[PDB]
Amino acid sequence: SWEVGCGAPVPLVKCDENSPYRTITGDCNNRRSPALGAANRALARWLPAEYEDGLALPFGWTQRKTRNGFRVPLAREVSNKIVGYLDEEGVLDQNRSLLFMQWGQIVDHDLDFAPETELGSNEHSKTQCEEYCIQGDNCFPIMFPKNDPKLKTQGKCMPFFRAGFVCPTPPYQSLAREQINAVTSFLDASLVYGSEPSLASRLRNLSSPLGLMAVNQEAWDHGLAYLPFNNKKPSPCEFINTTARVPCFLAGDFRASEQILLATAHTLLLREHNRLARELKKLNPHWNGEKLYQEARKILGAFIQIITFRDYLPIVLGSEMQKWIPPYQGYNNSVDPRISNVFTFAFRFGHMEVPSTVSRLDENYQPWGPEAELPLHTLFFNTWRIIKDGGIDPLVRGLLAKKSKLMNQDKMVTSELRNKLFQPTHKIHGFDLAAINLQRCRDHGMPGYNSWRGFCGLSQPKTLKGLQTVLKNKILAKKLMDLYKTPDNIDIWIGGNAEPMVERGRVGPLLACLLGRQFQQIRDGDRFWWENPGVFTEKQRDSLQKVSFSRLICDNTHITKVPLHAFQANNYPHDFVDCSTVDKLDLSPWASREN
Ligand code: HEM
Ligand SMILES: *[C@@H]1O[C@H](CO)[C@@H](O[C@@H]2O[C@H](CO)[C@@H](O)[C@H](O)[C@H]2NC(C)=O)[C@H](O)[C@H]1NC(C)=O
Ligand SMILES: *[C@@H]1O[C@H](CO)[C@@H](O[C@@H]2O[C@H](CO)[C@@H](O)[C@H](O)[C@H]2NC(C)=O)[C@H](O)[C@H]1NC(C)=O
Ligand SMILES: *[C@@H]1O[C@H](CO)[C@@H](O)[C@H](O)[C@H]1NC(C)=O
Ligand SMILES: *[C@@H]1O[C@H](CO)[C@@H](O)[C@H](O)[C@H]1NC(C)=O
Ligand SMILES: O=C1O[C@H]([C@@H](O)CO)C(O)=C1O
Ligand SMILES: [Ca+2]
Repeated sequence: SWEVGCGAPVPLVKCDENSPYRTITGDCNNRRSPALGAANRALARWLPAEYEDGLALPFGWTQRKTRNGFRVPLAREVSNKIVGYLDEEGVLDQNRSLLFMQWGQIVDHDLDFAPETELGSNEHSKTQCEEYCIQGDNCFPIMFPKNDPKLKTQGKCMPFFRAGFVCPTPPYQSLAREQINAVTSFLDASLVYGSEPSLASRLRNLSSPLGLMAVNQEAWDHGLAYLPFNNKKPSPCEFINTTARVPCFLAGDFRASEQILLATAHTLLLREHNRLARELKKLNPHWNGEKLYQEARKILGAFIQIITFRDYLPIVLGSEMQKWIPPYQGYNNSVDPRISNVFTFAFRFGHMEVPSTVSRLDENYQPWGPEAELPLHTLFFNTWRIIKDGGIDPLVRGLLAKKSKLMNQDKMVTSELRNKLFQPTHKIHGFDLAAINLQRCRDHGMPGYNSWRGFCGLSQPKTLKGLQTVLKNKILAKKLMDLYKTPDNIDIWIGGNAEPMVERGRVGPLLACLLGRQFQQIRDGDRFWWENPGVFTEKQRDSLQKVSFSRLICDNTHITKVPLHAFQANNYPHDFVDCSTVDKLDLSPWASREN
């Protein structure tokens, strides 16, 4: 009965019908429907949005009004009373290297992004949010509770601006607000090449038709490449250190410089792209720039896919892996390949895997220099510590030698992220990723915790006793009940993350289900999934199956020693073997002697 289209974001979709490369927009993956999985469209709704007023406004927006008869606790309150902790000893994951946490972020940014909106940009109605803290249109501030310490030092609130939505940038009285996903839904490496043709292009090297991605000009890393600097000012990276004056990096995904280890991962990837273009050229001089750039991009996307589905999802979904991602039966166009709104919140389980420090290690994996270990918070949008303090080898060593933080019901998000988050357009290292996650759950009109348990076919606790049984925690349940008066009111981000982990996984039932389904739809609905018969040849596919995060490092850093399995906890020198011994990526199946 209802509509096919509404939406400001429908630019020309002219599909090149038998092309052998995905678009940069994600468009034309699906021929039955061109737009699916494309960048710049509304996130899919697995369940109808749930807003205070059924359309656009978030729960907690109007003070008088309730949710299921009760007030929604302030985001920062929930964060203070449930999310935080002070003791970092004993929080590290004994089976998960720090790369486990990082990859999850790399994959997350390849799949989905719902950036804040600006209509009062360049105008202090935006900093009117931080300063005066008045709720208004897209300014929806995170107000501090009564005993909050930050009240004494940071004002009445933490500024927060609502996510972009379809069809307009301001008014909404006719249909339920759907937020926008600005990147492509396919595990396609869009964080390396962009999701927009405009950016996709600015990143490439058009000077030499070698198929190289444009590298940094002002600095080099022991010869190896750095991403170009986003010559945008003012720059947040410059801001954390106006003496160092080192801008943020320019990448396919606008978030790359958020934290130093993410920027580190982007670098290995850009590096891998140029290493691929080179060996391909040596192997095919007849091949042109577009051909080199496209076949490399195709290879890198295949690499992100294999590592994710073969090395990363099994140990996140443990026992549930099979229940949700069974054998790849082949490409199926009838599958919705879009990212659901809830997944962007569910994937955040990663915020509880981030540890409070980052280490730089030397060739002997030992604290590198006097300040070897730094507090995570000093590294937000910190590019100077890479350029003027060691390169990425020390950080890559740390990612492998160190561990991820383990999710812990009593110790959920480190204060580096809960009290010390640095946000752009703000000057302070005083934000809260958890309070933010919760204000955003609401901003996106997310339905409560039980609707999602119901959705996944799980029990819906209606009492305190019911929750303790589900969370297998008496104390967490009491606090949650004391705050959300009903399990029905619990925000999905915190409810999903409070559940005990499934065996040989790292997220609980509700999350294994929500995550599991998305990644299945991600694989099954991609015409260009690397093992969809016809996108690569077996000689090619059989060469792909060899890839290891290990190899990526050996080929892109100066580091001799790497573990077999990069995601499990590994200790040097015992679990560390020789780069010379790890299987390499044999690109011969890509040699085309047809001139
Ligand atoms: C030090 C590590 C990390 C930092 C500093 C960080 C910071 C942030 C910030 C500031 C946001 C936006 C919050 C909002 O306003 O909605 C965000 C969003 C998000 N983060 Fe993280 N993050 C980190 C690691 C991770 C990891 C390890 C994962 C997953 C395994 C993850 C998954 C997500 C997702 C899904 C979003 C929402 C993306 C969207 O807009 O669709 N993050 N992160
Ligand atoms: C495109 O790649 C070429 C190298 O393949 C780069 O061109 C060079 O700039 C260096 C400065 O270090 C000079 O030695 C030469 O002028 C160029 N070298 C070669 C081999 O041509 C160029 O940096 C790349 N373009 C961009 C935008 O990054
Ligand atoms: C901002 O960055 C500058 C430069 O990156 C940092 O300065 C260096 O740190 C100490 C100074 O005592 C020296 O050991 C280094 O050799 C300096 N590097 C250079 C290139 O001069 C400084 O630490 C940063 N400042 C702040 C406030 O974050
Ligand atoms: C760590 O996890 C891996 C797979 O993720 C598993 O095979 C292994 O048993 C675990 N190691 C230990 C020591 O428990
Ligand atoms: C293709 O996808 C749709 C929805 O996931 C489903 O109806 C169908 O069973 C799938 N195809 C096969 C062959 O299983
Ligand atoms: O991963 C994140 O970091 C950025 C941001 O803090 C820098 O643009 C953001 O919004 C994300 O989704
Ligand atoms: Ca993508």
